[PDB]
Amino acid sequence: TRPANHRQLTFEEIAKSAKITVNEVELLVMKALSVGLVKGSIDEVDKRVHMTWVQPRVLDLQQIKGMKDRLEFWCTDVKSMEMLVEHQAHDILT
Amino acid sequence: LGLPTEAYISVEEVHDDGTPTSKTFEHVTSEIGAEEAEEVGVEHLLRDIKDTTVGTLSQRITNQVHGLKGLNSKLLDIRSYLEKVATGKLPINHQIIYQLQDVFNLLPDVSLQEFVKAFYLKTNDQMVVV
Amino acid sequence: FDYKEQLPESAYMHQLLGLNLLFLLSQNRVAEFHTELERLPAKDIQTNVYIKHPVSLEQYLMEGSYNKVFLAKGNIPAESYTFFIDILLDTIRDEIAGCIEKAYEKILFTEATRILFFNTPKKMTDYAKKRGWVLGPNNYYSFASQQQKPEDTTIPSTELAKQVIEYARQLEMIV
Repeated sequence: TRPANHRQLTFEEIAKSAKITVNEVELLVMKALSVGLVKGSIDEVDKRVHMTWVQPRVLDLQQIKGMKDRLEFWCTDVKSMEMLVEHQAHDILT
Repeated sequence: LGLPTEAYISVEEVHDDGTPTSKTFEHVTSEIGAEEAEEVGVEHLLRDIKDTTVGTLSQRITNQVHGLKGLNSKLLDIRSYLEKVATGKLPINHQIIYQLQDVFNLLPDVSLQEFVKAFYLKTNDQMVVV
Repeated sequence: FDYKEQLPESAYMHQLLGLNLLFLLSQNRVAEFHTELERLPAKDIQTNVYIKHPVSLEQYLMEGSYNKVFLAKGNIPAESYTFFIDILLDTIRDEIAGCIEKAYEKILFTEATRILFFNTPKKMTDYAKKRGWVLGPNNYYSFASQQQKPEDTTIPSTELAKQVIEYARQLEMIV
C-alpha cells in the first residue's frame, strides 16, 4: 500500500498494524527478507526499513484501472520527451 | 520498428494454478544473426543506405530517438492490453500481469539525494572533458 | 539648466531641488537620486541645506542608519519637506520589512516594535494584514518560506538535454 516513492517503513506503523512490539518488527522483516519475499534493508538509528520488491501479487479491477492510469502517465511523459528531443535535434538528426 | 520474426513453441501443462488446459503457444525470443557469406552478401546488397558502423553524433542521436520511439510504442501496446483487460474484453491473466507490476516496481526513483549528487558529479566529470 | 548662464538662482530652486531628491527617497528611486545628485554642482551638495538634508538622509539610509533618519526627521526647514518625510517614513518601514524578510527567519513582535519604529501594536497589525506575515505558534513571524531550498532535489535534465542537443548541433553543422 506504500505510494512507491516513500517506500521506507517506520517502526510505529508496523507495531500498530501487526499489533506486535517494536522489538519484534525487526525480526519479522528479517524473516520475510530471509524467506525470499523482500529484498530491502534494515536501519536502526532511524529504524526505518528500506524497501525493495521482488515478490509480486494478484491484482484487481480497480487496481488495474489505477495502474493503467499510471502507465498512461508514463507513456505520455515518454512521448513528450521524445517530441522535445526530435524537435530540438531536427537538423543534427539526419 | 524491428524484429520481423516471432518464434513460438507449443507447451502442454496443467497451468499449475488450477485453470482449464489448452494448447497455447509459449513465446521464445528470436534474433537475426548472419553467416559470413550471408553477411557479405547482404552488405553488398544494401551498399546505398548502410550507415557508418562508427556511429558518430548524428547516428547516436537518431539511435536515442529510435529508442524513445520504441519505448513509447511498447508502453502504448501495454496500455492498450491493460485497457482491454480492465474493460473485460480480455480476461485477467492473474499471472505475468504481476511481472508487468514488477516493471512498475523497478522504476529507479530519480530525485533521490544520493543519486542526484552522484549524477551531478558524473555530469560535471563529463562536462569538463567536453 | 538651459538658462543657468543667463538667469540667477533664487534659493527656491534649491528647496525644490532638495524636494526633488527627497521626492525620489519617497519613491525609493535611489538610482535617480544619485544621478540627479551628480547633475548638481559639487559645491552645493554639502553647502546648501536644502540639498544637504536629502543627501544626509539617503546616506543614513545607505548605511542602515534608520535610527539616524528617524532622529533627523526634525531637521527639516519646511512642511513641503514634511510630507515627503512622512512618505519616506513609510518607504523606510517597507525597506526594513524587506530586510527582515531576507535576513532573518523568525521575528518576535516585541523586539520588532523597536526595530520598525512603531509606537502602536495596531500600526503593526496593519503590516500583519497588509504584508500578511504568518504568525507562528509562539507569536513568532516565520520567513523560512521565503528563502527555502529549491532546485537542489530535481535534476533539470530537460534543460540540460537541450543544452547537449545544442552542443551536438554546433558540432555537426556543416558551417
